[PDB]
Amino acid sequence: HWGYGKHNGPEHWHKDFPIAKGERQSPVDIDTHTAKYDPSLKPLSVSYDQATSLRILNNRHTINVRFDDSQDKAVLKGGPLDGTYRLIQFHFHWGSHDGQGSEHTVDKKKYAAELHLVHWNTKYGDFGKAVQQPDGLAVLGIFLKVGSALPGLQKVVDVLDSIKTKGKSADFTNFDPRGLLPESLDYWTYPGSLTTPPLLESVTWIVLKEPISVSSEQVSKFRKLNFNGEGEPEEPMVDNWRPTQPLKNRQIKASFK
Ligand SMILES: [Zn+2]
Repeated sequence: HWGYGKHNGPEHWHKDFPIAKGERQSPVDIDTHTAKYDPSLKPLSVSYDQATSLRILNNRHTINVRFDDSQDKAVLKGGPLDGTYRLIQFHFHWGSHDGQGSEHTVDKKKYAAELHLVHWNTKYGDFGKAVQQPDGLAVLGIFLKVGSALPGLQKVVDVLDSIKTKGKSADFTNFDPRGLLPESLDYWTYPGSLTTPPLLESVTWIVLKEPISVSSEQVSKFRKLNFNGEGEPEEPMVDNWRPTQPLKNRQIKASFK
């Protein structure tokens, strides 16, 4: 099974998922000098006040917080998007040390971690239909930068010990994801893919320019998660990021002048 090891990591994925070498792959390097302000982008609308978190899960690849997506309780709209995208889940990618971890880079700089809030196009009816379509998904990407602790994250770090090994999950109600947004919604956007298998080219990426701040101590708790299941050889869940892929014939737009 795919993973982030020497034998099953990003360099291997193409053998089971040949779209790994496709024309709209993610993540990418964002070159801030050449991404152009686009005036046709509408205002971005992140509306998460009625979000209903359900459960948190270690799936052997990351930790993910799943939400009730039965109605428009948490949606992303505007910016490059047409129509309404419902929030389904958020997860993270992070490194074995604070100098790497993010999937997107900005002028080749890596952050300590990246948060991905995953939304699907309500016109396709559910996540599983949506993920098969070019305009099916929208992922809001937010960098984590080492500094002051973020209170908004502390409820996640606090439960990590209960989901240390793969397959483990826990109740995770009343978590408000607005606590994971920076002040600014300035963003870059480009058409891309899922950054994990099956690497489907169904994602409009919206990557916020402003990182949220997390402490060294908070990121370290992520590093005590495990890829392995209970009682197998330990394998710390670190460096669960895919390297940047070639932009090819795509445009990164900026939302801001
Ligand atoms: Zn898997």
